[PDB]
Amino acid sequence: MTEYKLVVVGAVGVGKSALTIQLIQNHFVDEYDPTIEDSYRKQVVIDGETCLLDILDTAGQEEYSAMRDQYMRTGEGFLCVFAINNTKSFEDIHHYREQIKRVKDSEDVPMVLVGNKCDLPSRTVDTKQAQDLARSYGIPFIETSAKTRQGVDDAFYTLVREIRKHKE
Ligand SMILES: Nc1nc2c(ncn2[C@@H]2O[C@H](COP(=O)(O)OP(=O)(O)O)[C@@H](O)[C@H]2O)c(=O)[nH]1
Ligand SMILES: [Mg+2]
Repeated sequence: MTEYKLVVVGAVGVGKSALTIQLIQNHFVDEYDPTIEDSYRKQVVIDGETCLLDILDTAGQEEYSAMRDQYMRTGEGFLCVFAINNTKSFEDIHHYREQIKRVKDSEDVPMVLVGNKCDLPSRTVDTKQAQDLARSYGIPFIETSAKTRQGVDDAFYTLVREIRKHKE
């Protein structure tokens, strides 16, 4: 069976953990310690293909984790998450993409730009802004809400589709 190794990155508070838990466990977590980094696995069917997802929910801590290092080394695609009501988190995206490029020594890493918390009306990062930054990176942009579970499977599945392209 096919496995896809995914890594979720972005500034604190954007909803990395909430997005991963909605994907895995199908509920919206009210709070999840911002410092906790763990990996999650699930068997899913994407486009009729039964597969295993293996996901790292990063937390940007300093202590050595071999696991973290192994996911950055062998991880096949990356979700780069900002929140649509947090301009600073959008300004921070580029730093994360650049880290990822350096780990892979490649400009061509499967990636999706995720604009989360789209349930919220106070949107300071507009669709066009995000769509334009993604077009500059040559990656997809997907709007999500871990709260309403809007776009959640689309974001992760899209990243799998980007991995399938790279593999060919
Ligand atoms: N309104 C709303 N709140 C969210 C959404 N995603 C996460 N949050 C909340 O924002 C806070 C930070 O989320 P978290 O997943 O801990 O972010 P992380 O630091 O990126 O892991 C939590 O209290 C979440 O419940 C969402 O899509 N909409
Ligand atoms: Mg978290």
